[PDB]
Amino acid sequence: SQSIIAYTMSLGAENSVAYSNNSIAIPTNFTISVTTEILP
Amino acid sequence: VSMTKTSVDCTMYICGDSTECSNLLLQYGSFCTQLNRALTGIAVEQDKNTQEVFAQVKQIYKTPPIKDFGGFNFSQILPDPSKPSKRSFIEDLLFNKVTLADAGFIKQYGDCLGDIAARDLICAQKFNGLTVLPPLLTDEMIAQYTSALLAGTITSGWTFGAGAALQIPFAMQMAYRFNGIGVTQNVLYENQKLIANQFNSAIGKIQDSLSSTASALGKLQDVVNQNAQALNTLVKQLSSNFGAISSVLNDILSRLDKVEAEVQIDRLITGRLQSLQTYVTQQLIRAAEIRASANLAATKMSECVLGQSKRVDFCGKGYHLMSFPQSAPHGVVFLHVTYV
Amino acid sequence: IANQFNSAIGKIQDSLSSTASALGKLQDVVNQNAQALNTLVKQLSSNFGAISSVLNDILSRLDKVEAEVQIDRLITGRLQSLQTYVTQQLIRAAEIRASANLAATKMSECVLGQSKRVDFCGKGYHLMSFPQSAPHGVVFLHVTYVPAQEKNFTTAPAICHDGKAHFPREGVFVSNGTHWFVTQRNFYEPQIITTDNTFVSGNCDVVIGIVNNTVYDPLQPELDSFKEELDKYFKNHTSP
Amino acid sequence: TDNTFVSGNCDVVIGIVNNTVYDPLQPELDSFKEELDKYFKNHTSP
Ligand SMILES: *[C@@H]1O[C@H](CO)[C@@H](O[C@@H]2O[C@H](CO)[C@@H](O[C@H]3O[C@H](CO)[C@@H](O)[C@H](O)[C@@H]3O)[C@H](O)[C@H]2NC(C)=O)[C@H](O)[C@H]1NC(C)=O
Ligand SMILES: *[C@@H]1O[C@H](CO)[C@@H](O[C@@H]2O[C@H](CO)[C@@H](O[C@H]3O[C@H](CO)[C@@H](O)[C@H](O)[C@@H]3O)[C@H](O)[C@H]2NC(C)=O)[C@H](O)[C@H]1NC(C)=O
Ligand SMILES: *[C@@H]1O[C@H](CO)[C@@H](O[C@@H]2O[C@H](CO)[C@@H](O[C@H]3O[C@H](CO)[C@@H](O)[C@H](O)[C@@H]3O)[C@H](O)[C@H]2NC(C)=O)[C@H](O)[C@H]1NC(C)=O
Ligand SMILES: *[C@@H]1O[C@H](CO)[C@@H](O)[C@H](O)[C@H]1NC(C)=O
Ligand SMILES: *[C@@H]1O[C@H](CO)[C@@H](O)[C@H](O)[C@H]1NC(C)=O
Ligand SMILES: *[C@@H]1O[C@H](CO)[C@@H](O)[C@H](O)[C@H]1NC(C)=O
Ligand SMILES: *[C@@H]1O[C@H](CO)[C@@H](O)[C@H](O)[C@H]1NC(C)=O
Repeated sequence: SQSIIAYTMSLGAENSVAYSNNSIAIPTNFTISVTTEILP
Repeated sequence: VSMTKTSVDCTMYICGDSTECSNLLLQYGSFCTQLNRALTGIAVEQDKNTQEVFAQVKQIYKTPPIKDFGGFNFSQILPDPSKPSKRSFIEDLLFNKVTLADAGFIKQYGDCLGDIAARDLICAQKFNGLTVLPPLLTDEMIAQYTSALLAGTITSGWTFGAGAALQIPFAMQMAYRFNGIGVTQNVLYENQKLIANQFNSAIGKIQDSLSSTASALGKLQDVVNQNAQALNTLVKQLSSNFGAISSVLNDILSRLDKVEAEVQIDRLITGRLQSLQTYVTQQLIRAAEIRASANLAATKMSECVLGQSKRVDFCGKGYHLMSFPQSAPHGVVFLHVTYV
Repeated sequence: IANQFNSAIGKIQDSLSSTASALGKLQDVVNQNAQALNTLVKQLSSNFGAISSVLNDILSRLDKVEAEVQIDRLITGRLQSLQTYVTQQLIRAAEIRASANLAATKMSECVLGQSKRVDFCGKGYHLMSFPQSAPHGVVFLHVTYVPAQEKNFTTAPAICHDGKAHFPREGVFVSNGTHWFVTQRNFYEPQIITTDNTFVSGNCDVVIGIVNNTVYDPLQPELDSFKEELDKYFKNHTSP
Repeated sequence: TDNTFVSGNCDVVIGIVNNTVYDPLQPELDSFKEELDKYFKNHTSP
């Protein structure tokens, strides 16, 4: 039931930022993220 | 950020419509391939360069329907949905200044034969196995990534780079910026109508400049000119005799038997193959100049657009507040905003 | 923060144990250099128009007059094969140099320092990085603070208390919907709006969007309790 | 005293100059001295 599909690529998930002239979002907690980067 | 992807069929460039020549080119072996690998490595890298620069957000941010940015008028650098591609007013100016050649987007004999056979260099290129390939991201997809970077910047400041986009009022974002350059945030709010009018007036001069002076995109048109001059030099080199009785591969085979023709044809293979190695070397060397420029553009996207930069003169002359990316043909344009 | 770092390093071991393609940038360098040395060997098979690819099969068959015509074909094609290899290797050496100068810059700025450059040491705010060696490369483990659980607050650019506009020294003003606080601009820790949290500049007419609140003075109850000390000494001294 | 910080005596700094540094606590206690002293003046009367 597999086949080769062809499609227009998605650039990313679409998202409206909740902007207003008097509203701010502030983080109540954080994640410490460790990420690998590899260079020749 | 990128240059025209080219695939050259060296079997058709060298031995155009001859099996006799093709059977002689096999005596050089890997030469026909190693050139296709080199040009494929360059072509694959143009999509990489374009993703390293523009695909710096995995979410496509969009602007609110209400435009209360505290008096700052981004309407010349935000999208225009009235258009068949969602580019901004300043991006449509940038796309008019650079005149692309053969974007890869389909040929169908009626656009090359007859009338459009004669006044055409792209036709003379394609008929000799030289082909220009399309970029993976269209000029609409680059404008969507640019719209996401710009909508993230105005609605969310630096925070959309370091995590989820956190909203902040635009004059509250500009206060943080002012603190970043060592000017106290009260200097923004006590002058906010002046600072907005100065930004709106300074963006007016970007439109007027790009409408007025022809040479503004000289860095990008000179990339299109170099790649087109190279494809034209590679076509003109089919005219060289290299010491053969003719430049035309068929006029040899029209006149000589298999003993005499191999002496003339090996001259044309020798010179043609040297012409491709010269082209592919010069293109491998140019691809490194474009890579170095794309890695700079990716660094200015990260540090000027997704941030605020304490690096001196990295985002124009002055103290950096913020930057707005704009797409251009094979390039990126940054509108750097600076306190002077 | 320690448990999050220890858990995030656990995912580095698990990732490198689980997925095959993680070092694709370094294996692709080894693959390019091996493919080039193999192409340079296979090019010894090319005749270049000579009676054989094998240099000895010419000299096995031809005298010094005929052999020089065949041998100069093989010299011409072989020498062109090396100039192609050495050109492609000089061009690749500049790609590796450019990557090594980036790796030396990330060693200096991410490992020997802490970087204010955005997204130079992974996505998030840079804390520190740890270098790790790999075959023909370096691997950086970049440690980053990423803000995670945001809440929406109402906010203001300034406070009006005394005909005077107050701005945060460090931080931003936020409202829970009924009360106003200062907080730091990277982590929600609310504090009462005092004269220590804020600085004054100008009257309340010039700031667009300013709001009314009451700014606490840390010296005021410290002198008001000194007024109730003063006034009770006066009350007791009425009695004699 | 809120705009500035102190360090050392006035002999070591090349090019230093004389001025008067306002103390934001001083008139806030001097007006508390005139509050104190008027409570003393009124309490002379009974
Ligand atoms: C932000 O800047 C925008 C461009 O400067 C500006 O849009 C401009 O607004 C004026 C007035 O609405 C338009 O003027 C034209 O309006 C109609 C067009 O059919 C005609 O009847 C008029 O004679 C006149 O030509 C501009 O055309 C319009 N420009 C663009 C490119 O949209 C915004 O108003 C500014 N934003 C704010 C909040 O002021
Ligand atoms: C800092 O520089 C500002 C300009 O970069 C300046 O704003 C300018 O103020 C002048 C008046 O001082 C305005 O001049 C116009 O004023 C009215 C019309 O509005 C006319 O009577 C005048 O003949 C003249 O046309 C400028 O238009 C105005 N420019 C802007 C962009 O606002 C500030 O006042 C300066 N601030 C300080 C403290 O020096
Ligand atoms: C916004 O934040 C405010 C500050 O945290 C909060 O007000 C606080 O609410 C608690 C009760 O939930 C009060 O605690 C006192 O409550 C009574 C008062 O008589 C006493 O019996 C208790 O022992 C205790 O002292 C805080 O005093 C109060 N803070 C202030 C300055 O009023 C609001 O409720 C928050 N609003 C929202 C919508 O979340
Ligand atoms: C904020 O926007 C609202 C409309 O949504 C408007 O009524 C109000 O005056 C604005 N306030 C400021 C300070 O811009
Ligand atoms: C009031 O003053 C008397 C001295 O005359 C002292 O003994 C007494 O402890 C004082 N009481 C208070 C409450 O100050
Ligand atoms: C500054 O220069 C003047 C001469 O122009 C000199 O008399 C004076 O002592 C100098 N002051 C300091 C603090 O160097
Ligand atoms: C002085 O004290 C009396 C109480 O004996 C009070 O009625 C009056 O208002 C006070 N006046 C002043 C000026 O403190």
